[PDB]
Amino acid sequence: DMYIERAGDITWEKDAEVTGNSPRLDVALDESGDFSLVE
Amino acid sequence: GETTDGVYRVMTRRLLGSTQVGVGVMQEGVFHTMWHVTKGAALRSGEGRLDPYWGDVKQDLVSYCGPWKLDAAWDGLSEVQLLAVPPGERAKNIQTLPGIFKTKDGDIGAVALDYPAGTSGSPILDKCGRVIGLYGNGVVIKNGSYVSAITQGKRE
Ligand SMILES: NCc1cc(Cl)cc(C(=O)Nc2cccc(-c3nn[nH]n3)c2)c1
Repeated sequence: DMYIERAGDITWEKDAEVTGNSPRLDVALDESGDFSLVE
Repeated sequence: GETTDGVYRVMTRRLLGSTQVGVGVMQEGVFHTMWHVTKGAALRSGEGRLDPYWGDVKQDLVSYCGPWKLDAAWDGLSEVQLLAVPPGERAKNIQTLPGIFKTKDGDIGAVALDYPAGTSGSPILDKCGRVIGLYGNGVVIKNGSYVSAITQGKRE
């Protein structure tokens, strides 16, 4: 039995930690909602 | 139940202790999460019940109490923020420039940030604070790292 609990407001934080790259990937999406890489 | 707008953890007591299986967004009286988090099951909010209203396995999305309300889209140029809500940890904003998923049916924004599976459903926001999609359905690339699509529904 699943339940929900509030965790916060949805707001943009000024000067938040900035990280992660921006990869451009060729992908396929199947009928089960799973993404896979196309090579 | 609590119906105030915001980000919420999705928990279960079926396993050992209380386990966080995902996250979602309450907006305009509707709870939004990824299908793989709930598998379309009903949810509890205090003494109240939330019943599924719309869902689709291929999009990996589900809404409760009403139709999908989130319609903001990534502009294709700007940095965004993942409001990550990791299991047992405080909500935290992470800024990033999305990459792209190129598909036969069009391009989708993607965020190359790696969090535990129980973070699925955390919202990705634009600079106006609008939810442009949910984090948690993606791929594992040739370095073991994780890249999630920016998954957004359609507002009828
Ligand atoms: N640590 C990387 C990571 C982060 C996040 Cl936020 C999510 C995942 C992940 O596994 N997502 C996913 C997608 C689609 C189906 C399922 C699933 N199906 N059934 N039970 N889970 C699970 C992985």
